[PDB]
Amino acid sequence: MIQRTPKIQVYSRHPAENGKSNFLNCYVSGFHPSDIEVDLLKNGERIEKVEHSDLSFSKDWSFYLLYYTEFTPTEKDEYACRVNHVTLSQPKIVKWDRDM
Amino acid sequence: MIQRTPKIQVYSRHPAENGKSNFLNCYVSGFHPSDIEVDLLKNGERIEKVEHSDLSFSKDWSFYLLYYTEFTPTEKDEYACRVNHVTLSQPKIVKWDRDM
Amino acid sequence: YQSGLSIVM
Amino acid sequence: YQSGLSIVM
Amino acid sequence: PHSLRYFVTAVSRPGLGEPRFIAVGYVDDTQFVRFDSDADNPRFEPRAPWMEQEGPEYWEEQTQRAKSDEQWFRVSLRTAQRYYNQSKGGSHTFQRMFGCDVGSDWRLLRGYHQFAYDGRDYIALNEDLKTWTAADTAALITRRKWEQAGDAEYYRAYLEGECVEWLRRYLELGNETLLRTDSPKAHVTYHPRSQVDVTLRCWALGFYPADITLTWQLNGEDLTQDMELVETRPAGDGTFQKWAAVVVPLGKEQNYTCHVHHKGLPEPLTLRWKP
Amino acid sequence: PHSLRYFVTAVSRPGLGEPRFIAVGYVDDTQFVRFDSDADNPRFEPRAPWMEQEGPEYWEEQTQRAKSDEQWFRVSLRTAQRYYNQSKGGSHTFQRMFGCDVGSDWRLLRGYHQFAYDGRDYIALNEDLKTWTAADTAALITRRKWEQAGDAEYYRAYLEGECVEWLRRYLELGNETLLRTDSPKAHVTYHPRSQVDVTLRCWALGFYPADITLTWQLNGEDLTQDMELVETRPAGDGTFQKWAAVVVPLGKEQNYTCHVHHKGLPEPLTLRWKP
Repeated sequence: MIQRTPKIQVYSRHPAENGKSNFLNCYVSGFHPSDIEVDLLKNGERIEKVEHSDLSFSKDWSFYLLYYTEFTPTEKDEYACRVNHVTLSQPKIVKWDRDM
Repeated sequence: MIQRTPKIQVYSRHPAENGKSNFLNCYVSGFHPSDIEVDLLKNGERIEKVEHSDLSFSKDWSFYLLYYTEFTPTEKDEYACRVNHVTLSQPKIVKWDRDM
Repeated sequence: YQSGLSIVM
Repeated sequence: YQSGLSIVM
Repeated sequence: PHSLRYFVTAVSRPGLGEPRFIAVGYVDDTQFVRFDSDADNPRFEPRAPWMEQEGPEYWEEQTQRAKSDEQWFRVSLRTAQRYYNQSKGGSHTFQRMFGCDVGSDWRLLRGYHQFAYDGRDYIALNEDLKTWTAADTAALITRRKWEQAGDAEYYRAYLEGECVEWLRRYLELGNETLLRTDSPKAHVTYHPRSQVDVTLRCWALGFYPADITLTWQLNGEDLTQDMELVETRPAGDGTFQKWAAVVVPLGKEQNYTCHVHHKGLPEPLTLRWKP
Repeated sequence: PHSLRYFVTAVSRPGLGEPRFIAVGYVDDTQFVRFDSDADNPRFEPRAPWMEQEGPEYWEEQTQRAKSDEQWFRVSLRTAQRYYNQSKGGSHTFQRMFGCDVGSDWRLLRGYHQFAYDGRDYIALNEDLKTWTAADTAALITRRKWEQAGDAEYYRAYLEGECVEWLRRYLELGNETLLRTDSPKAHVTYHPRSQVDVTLRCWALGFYPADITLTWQLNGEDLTQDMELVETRPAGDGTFQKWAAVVVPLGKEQNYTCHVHHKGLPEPLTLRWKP
């Protein structure tokens, strides 16, 4: 029973510009087992209708998933990704950085 | 003194969709002398603020220019390019075709 | 797609 | 850029 | 080269139902089919537009082959849960990756047939398509069982035949998109971590295929020992993003250069920071 | 390979003012500088964003060379009109194209210095960069003068030195965009021209560099005898569009395939119509 904690990347599909509709992405990868909880947060609350990709794995067998929603970046709204996995004692919250 | 009549192409920057802002392009090429009159027409009258590229010529010494303006395509509005050259007896009006 | 033949054991 | 030297004639 | 790949995951859920079975199909870095056992109607489905043209014969055959493989994994999970003497309640994962790679000539380069149990290597078909590699004692029995039965020839026939023929066909159907390249949009960003040092981050954006090379060439043509490289990530529009970062002294930004290698780029990009 | 090119147009306007003098600079298929005599302040101006980094000493030297060349064409127009016994009232055009091409190594491949009078070839420097080719009797006089004066050595020294040196530098300044390729986004459109035939149009859109090959090839015809091919045209965002059309009998559209060759595509596109 290998246990791999998930890498978490929160980023936008296109360069973020205020008032232009875009996609907020949370990419979780390199984790085992497949069971994972991923949520997208706007100002601390939960964005509805967040799609996710079909489960797949890397060459090393570690799974990867892409979670995405449409959002409009602005100066005052704060976006984060909250992930819980068997490896994490508590859910990990990763804020979105537009330079990362 | 070579005199070459201009080829005229009227087209959009991106695939035309009703209500979606786009760029109307008139490309005149293969003409000599350089002196040329190019206008963009919406419903037969003349669109103001039509930009054009800096004059240059192809590898056969024939000049080319691009004239462009921002427009929103719709079915009822008809867009054309009006070109006048020493070679043309009268100004040539080329209608915009969305499959060309 | 291709289905498996022999089982693992 | 390079400017011309001799004239055509 | 081009690749046709299937990533198959079977995860048992004791007390909640039959094992979850998921199969995803990829051509190169583009996904064209999906099968999930828990779907409202479980069948192979197109996830690329060029796949919408296939007639009813294609989808039913794919679904049938998927349903047979689902039952195969239901048995193999149980067998694997029994050989290891694992508790019946425990959830366990069986993973299978199989496919083929075709070359310039569009003829097979390598065939893949590999399995992992609980996230670790179990059994893998070698590049010869005749022998198996066993990770543990359990796989050595599977290796001996599959050797006597002749499973390698059963898989070789698919990898060398149906796989390549359908790989070539998929490339024909989606040629206008699969054969496109998107050159990376690359730039260097400057973030001053301190007053002693600055962070230079080299970006690669909107590129397809996913494979790319990002390298920091400090001073001469010497790459870097300490560079942060994030995993290549999907933008969600069919293109990928990657970035590489180094921490450098303030005022020394102009010594560092970022290099980008891609299928879209006939020549590699060389990028430098100027404040 | 990469190219640096300047396109110079001088048009006399007797009775309306001094000759219009226009010089446009291109790196590959991207325009980076312009000089136009009719601007309110005539000076070299950047026409690419990566050129806004250049200090005044670059712009002042470029503008002076442009102003120097303007007097050259003002004299040369007068010299030509008098030799040809042309009417003083008549407007006449002098065109000059000069630049350099560099190879894989970014060393000079070919140097260009060519002139056209009234839209016809006049005199051109040969590939040796030492001798001239004269189009007419007048150019043979220009050639004897330029041979004795040693003008070829004056131009070759630039083409072999500053031209290549500045091409590599321009490639450094605009590297992240100039070295990119955008593969064409290609599709086939079906328009039924008559009740007997249909026109198939193969589009290639948003591609850079400008060079592309579009062919409709029936049954393997290398190309098509009756096919409408439009000139490659600028989209205005730095990318180009082209299309190729054929008129084919109804019901045989699927025999025809469109092939696309571009710098972005390692493998050619093959496009077919699917309704």
